[PDB]
Amino acid sequence: NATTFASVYAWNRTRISNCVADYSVLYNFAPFFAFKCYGVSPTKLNDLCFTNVYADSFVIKGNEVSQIAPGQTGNIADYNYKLPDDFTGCVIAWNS
Amino acid sequence: NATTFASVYAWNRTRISNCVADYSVLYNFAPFFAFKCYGVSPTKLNDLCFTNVYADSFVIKGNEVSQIAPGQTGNIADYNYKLPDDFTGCVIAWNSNKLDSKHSGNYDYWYRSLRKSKLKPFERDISTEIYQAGNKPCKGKGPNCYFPLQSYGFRPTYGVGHQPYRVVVLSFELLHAPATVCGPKKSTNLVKN
Amino acid sequence: CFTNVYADSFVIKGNEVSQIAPGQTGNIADYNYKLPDDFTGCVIAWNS
Amino acid sequence: AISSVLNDILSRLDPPEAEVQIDRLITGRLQSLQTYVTQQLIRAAEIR
Amino acid sequence: AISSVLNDILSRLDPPEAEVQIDRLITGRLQSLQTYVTQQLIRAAEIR
Ligand SMILES: *[C@@H]1O[C@H](CO)[C@@H](O[C@@H]2O[C@H](CO)[C@@H](O)[C@H](O)[C@H]2NC(C)=O)[C@H](O)[C@H]1NC(C)=O
Ligand SMILES: *[C@@H]1O[C@H](CO)[C@@H](O)[C@H](O)[C@H]1NC(C)=O
Ligand SMILES: *[C@@H]1O[C@H](CO)[C@@H](O)[C@H](O)[C@H]1NC(C)=O
Repeated sequence: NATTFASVYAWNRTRISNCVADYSVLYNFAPFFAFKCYGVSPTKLNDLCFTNVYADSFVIKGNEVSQIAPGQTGNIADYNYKLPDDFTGCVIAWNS
Repeated sequence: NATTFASVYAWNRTRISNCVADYSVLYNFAPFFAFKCYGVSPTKLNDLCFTNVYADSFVIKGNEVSQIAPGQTGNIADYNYKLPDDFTGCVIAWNSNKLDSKHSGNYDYWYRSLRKSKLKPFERDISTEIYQAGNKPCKGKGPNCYFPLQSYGFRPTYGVGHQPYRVVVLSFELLHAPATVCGPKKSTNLVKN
Repeated sequence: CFTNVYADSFVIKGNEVSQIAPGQTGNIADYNYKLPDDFTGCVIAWNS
Repeated sequence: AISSVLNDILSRLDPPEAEVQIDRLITGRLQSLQTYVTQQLIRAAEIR
Repeated sequence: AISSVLNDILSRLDPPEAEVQIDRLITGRLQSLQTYVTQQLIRAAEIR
């Protein structure tokens, strides 16, 4: 619910740990339109546990949404935000 | 060989029976990225007799080959194609970039990602009904509703670890009386006493 | 301390590198170089 | 083991893989034999 | 085994991997039971 979002080339990075992650609020979010998870079941997040979680927030174009995916190619992917091939996590995107 | 195999959520299945099986022909294929036989030595495959063989063909991801094994984890293993814990048969996986990849994107192959519960072993789910998250009823695309089937989006430019992999599982039931598929070994005369 | 050291050296395709292992299958293993069920030693493969 | 018949284990598995199943059968049958012999010794002492 | 609790093995490993640990527990507890019964039989002979 941050009022201001960082740029794609300067994507805001936050670390979250030592707390309980509630995904019910994330599910209840209405304007979400692009929810893709790789390596883990999205419905099993409430049960699976991890060490730490990293949140990277930015703003891109509508057609650039598909660029944010492992193994993808593009200007945003190559020179703005690159994901590992073995990425095990989720990506959420909503209109602004 | 064929020309096209269905998607994972609707894996093609055929039965082999009332014929002599010559597994040597399998060696004709070159790549053989994965050739893993559980419960039987491949070299011994020509000497036994199987009741009825079942061939299941589909196209799995580059890194999802390892999920085709008993008791495996992941969305593919327990959402689209689940092998029994007591599986007895062979698994073959070879690359298909030159045949199953489109430059604009091969979206003809789909896999299911959202479902209420994991499947039983050797169970196929072909329904494309939407998935509901929570208790709010779903009537279409929107919050808490998503299409269970997702396209692979295969592209030849992708790496080998993300290339499409043609995967075929040969599952056979061992000697339980009515053996039909038998090896190419020739019989001999019968001697008593 | 090893009684006698043997070095079998050859060149193979990269995709068949994993074929050099006891009990493995493949054209290289079946018709070129096969290791026994109780092989002891090491295998070193590097790109050339 | 996969089967209780040594012939069935040997006819369907390579040596290195069949070693495990044959060994499971060996361990089980040795345990059964040892149990039989111990019970027989106790019964023999009683009958003596 | 990884633990002496059946449920702890159950909710930590996949079925094929948990088979080995559960079988180790089964073998250990069967050995314990066989030892107890044999000792009871010997002591019962002495008491008889
Ligand atoms: C599995 O694929 C095979 C090979 O295509 C199918 O068997 C034949 O498929 C052709 C092409 O569709 C049909 O014309 C034949 O009639 C099929 N033969 C038989 C004996 O069925 C087979 O149908 C596929 N299995 C499934 C479940 O789709
Ligand atoms: C992201 O934004 C938060 C909230 O303003 C801020 O505390 C944090 O330092 C930012 N992180 C980066 C890497 O800019
Ligand atoms: C495999 O299929 C191709 C066409 O998809 C065909 O040209 C080729 O001969 C086939 N190989 C066989 C039948 O051995």
